[PDB]
Amino acid sequence: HPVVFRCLDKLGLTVQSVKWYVGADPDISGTGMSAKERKALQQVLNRPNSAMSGAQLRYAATLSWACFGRMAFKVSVMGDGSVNAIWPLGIPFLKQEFNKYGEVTTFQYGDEGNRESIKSFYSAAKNEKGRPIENYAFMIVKPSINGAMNLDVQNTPLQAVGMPVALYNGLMERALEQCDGTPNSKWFVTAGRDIGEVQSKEIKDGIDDTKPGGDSAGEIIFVFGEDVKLQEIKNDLSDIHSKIPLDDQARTIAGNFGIPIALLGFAAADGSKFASNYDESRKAFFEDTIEPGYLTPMEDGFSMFLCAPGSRVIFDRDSIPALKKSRADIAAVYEKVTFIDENEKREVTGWPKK
Amino acid sequence: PSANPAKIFIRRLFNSGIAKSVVSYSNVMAAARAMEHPVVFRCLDKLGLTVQSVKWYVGADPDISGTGMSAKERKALQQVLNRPNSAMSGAQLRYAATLSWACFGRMAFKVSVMGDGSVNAIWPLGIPFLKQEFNKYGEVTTFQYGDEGNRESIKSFYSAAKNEKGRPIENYAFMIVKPSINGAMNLDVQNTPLQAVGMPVALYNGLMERALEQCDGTPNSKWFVTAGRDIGEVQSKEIKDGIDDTKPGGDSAGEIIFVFGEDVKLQEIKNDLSDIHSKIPLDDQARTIAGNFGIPIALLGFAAADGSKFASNYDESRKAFFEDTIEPGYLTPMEDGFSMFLCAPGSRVIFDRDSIPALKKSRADIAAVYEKVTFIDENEKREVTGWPKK
Amino acid sequence: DTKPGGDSAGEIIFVFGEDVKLQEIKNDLSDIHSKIPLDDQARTIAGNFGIP
Repeated sequence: HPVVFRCLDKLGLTVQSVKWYVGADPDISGTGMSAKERKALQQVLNRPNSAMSGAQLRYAATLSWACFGRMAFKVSVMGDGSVNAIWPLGIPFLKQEFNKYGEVTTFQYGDEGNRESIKSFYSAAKNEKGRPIENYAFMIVKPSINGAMNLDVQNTPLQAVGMPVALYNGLMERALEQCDGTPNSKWFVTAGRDIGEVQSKEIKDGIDDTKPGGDSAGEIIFVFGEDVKLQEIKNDLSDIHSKIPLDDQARTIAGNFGIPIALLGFAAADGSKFASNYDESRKAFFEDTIEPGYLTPMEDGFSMFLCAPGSRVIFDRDSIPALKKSRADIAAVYEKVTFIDENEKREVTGWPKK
Repeated sequence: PSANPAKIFIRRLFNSGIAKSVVSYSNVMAAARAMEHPVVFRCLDKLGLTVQSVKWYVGADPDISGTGMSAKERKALQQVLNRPNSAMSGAQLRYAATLSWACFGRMAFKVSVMGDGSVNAIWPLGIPFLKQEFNKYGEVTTFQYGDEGNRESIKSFYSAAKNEKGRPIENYAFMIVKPSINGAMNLDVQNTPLQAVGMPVALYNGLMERALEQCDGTPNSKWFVTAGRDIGEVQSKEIKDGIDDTKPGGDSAGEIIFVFGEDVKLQEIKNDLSDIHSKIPLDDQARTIAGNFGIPIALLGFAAADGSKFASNYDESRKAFFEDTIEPGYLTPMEDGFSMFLCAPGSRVIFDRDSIPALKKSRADIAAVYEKVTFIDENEKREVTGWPKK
Repeated sequence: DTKPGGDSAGEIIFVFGEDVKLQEIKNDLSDIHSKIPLDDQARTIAGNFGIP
C-alpha cells in the first residue's frame, strides 16, 4: 500500500538504527553473569546466525510487532546453557498449546506440508542455575483490555485503519478508471443535412489544415453558406483523485501509527502551527513513540528470556544522532549548577559512574 | 545444522537441487522502465550519488577482539577495497550496489581469493541473471549465474573449502537480503519501494500521454467566421482577401474591417491549454513517489507549496535526509554484509560518517559546546564527537 | 476512437446530420466525508480524554 508500507518501513528503520549491549542490572545484584559470559552473549547479540545481523533481526521484530502485536524467536543452547544462535519465527505460521493451568507448554511451528515442535522456556529442562539446556522458543504479547495475555486477543494499529484504507483504495481506483475511460477531445462540431457528399469532406479537411504542422496553421476558419456549430469541451481533471478526502485518509492512517505526518513527507497545510520545525518533530517522534512503543518491549522480553537475573539487555538511547544537540546543550547547562555532586551530573546526562 | 526453522519453507517452495530465480520477471521489468522515467530515475540517481559520496576503510572491531587480521593484511585488503577490479573503482561499486538495493532489495558480489586466503578482486553480479540452489536444511549451496545456454556456477561462502582459520581458499559468492514479514529471508520474497508505487506511476504516465495527445491534435486557430449563401462567386474571395490583409506584414495591418451588405458572424476560439497536463494530480503523484523512497521533495528539485512551514532552511533538510535515510537504510546493510563476508572476526569495514560536507558545520558547533563541560574526561569528549582515542 | 490510445485520440468530433446533445457531469466528491462535522466530532472526542 502506498501509505502503510511507508509507515512500516519508517518504524522499522528507526528502530533498526538503535544499538544495544549486555550490561549489569542497577537494581538486583549478586546472581549476575560473569564478564566472560556477558561477552560471549554479546557476540550472539551481534551475529545471531549465518544469515542475519543485529539490524535485520531488529527490522523483522519491529515489523512483526507492528503488524501483529507480538513477536517470537527460537534460541539454540549448548550443553552448559550458553546461547549460540537465535532465529525469528513467522507469526502467521506459529501455533501454541496450553496445559490446564494456562502456561504455554509447546510451540507448533509449521503448516500442512511440514511441522516442527519446540519446547517453551517454561517446559524445557534446566540446570541448577535455572538456565535451559536445550533448544526452546519464546513469544512476547502486547496486553489488551481483558487481561488474558497469552490468549488470541491482539492489539495492533491495523485494527482501526480499515475504513480509511478502504476509502483511499476506492477513490484511487475511481481515479485510475476515469483517466482511461474519458474521451480525449476538446471541440464538438455539428453540421446540417444540406451539405453535399463532397463539401462535407472539404469542411473537415479545411479544419484539419489548422493543426500544428499543417498548411494553414494559425489561420482563421472561414465557412461559407452553412451554419456550423462549435461547443468547447472543458475536460476538468483537476479533481480526478478527490484530493481532500484522499489527504484526510492518509492523515488518519499516519496518525493511528503515531508517526508525525511531517516526517512521512506527505502534504500538510499547517506545519508551522503545530510542527514548529523538522528537528523538533524528529526528536518528539523518537521520544514519544519509539522509546515506549518498540524499544522497551523487546528490551524487557530479551532480558526476561535470555539473561540470567542480575544482567539485562540495554538499548543505547543517548547515542542516537537526533538527540546530540539537545544532549550537548543540557550537559552545558548543568555545568553551572553547584549544589549537585559530579556523579549526579553524570547520571542525569546519561554517563556512567566513574 | 538441522535446527534451522527455515526448513519449514524450502522443502515446500524450493525443491532441493533445482535452481530458482532470485526475483520475478515483473520486478525486473518494473526496474527496467524506472531508469527511463522523469521522476523515479532522479530519485535513484540521488540515492546512488549520496551513497557513493561516503568513503569507508578497514578497521579494528570495537566490541570483539583477538585473532583478527594483522596490520599488513588490513592494508592489503584496503587496496582491493579501493580498486575492486580492473574496470570499476570503489565509488562505482557503491553506485551499483545502491541501485541494486533500491530496485530489487538485494545485492550480490563475486570474490576472487588467492591460495593463502587473501582477496585480490571483487565483481558485482546482476540480480536479474542470478539463481540459487538450496539443500534440504535450507542453506544456500550454489549460486547460478547466467542463462540456460551460457552458464557459470559459483560456490557459496558456506560450502567453499576453508583453511584452518575459517577463511575461503577458492572463488565464492555471497548475497545480502532485506528482511520481510514472513520471517524467512533467502526465499523469493522481496522488500523494495517499487512494490507500492504502481498506481502513482501509472496515473502519471496516463496524464502525460493525454497531455501530449492533446498538444499534437488540437486545432491552432483563433477566429471562426461564418457567412450566408447570398454571396457571389468572387465577393466571397474578396472578403477573405480583405480579412487576410490585416495579418502582420500585410497591406492593411492594424486597420479595421468594414464589410458591406453581408451578415458575417464572428466568434472567438479560446483554446485554454493552461491545464493541459493536469497540474494538481500530476504533482500529487510525484509527491507520493518521492515520499515512498524517503527523499524530501525539496532536495529532488520539484516544487512544493509549504517549504518554510516545516523546514526552516535547506541545510536542515540536507542533514535530515542523510541521517534518516542514507545511514540506516543503505550504509548499514552494505557495511554489515561486507564485514560478515570479507573480514575475519575482530575486524570490520567502517564508513566514515563524520567527514560528510553536510555535517561539517554541525560537528564544529557541537564540539565547541563540550569544550565548556568539565565533568567529562577528554577521552569521552573525543569519543562523543567521533574522534578516536589518544 | 478519441479515447487515449485510440486511432484518433486528441482530434475533434465532427458529427454530420444529427442533433446530438452533450452534457457534462461533475461528480463532486470533494465533500464526500463531511469534513467539518467529522473534524468537530473528532475534536470533541479527543477533548473529553484530556489529550491536546
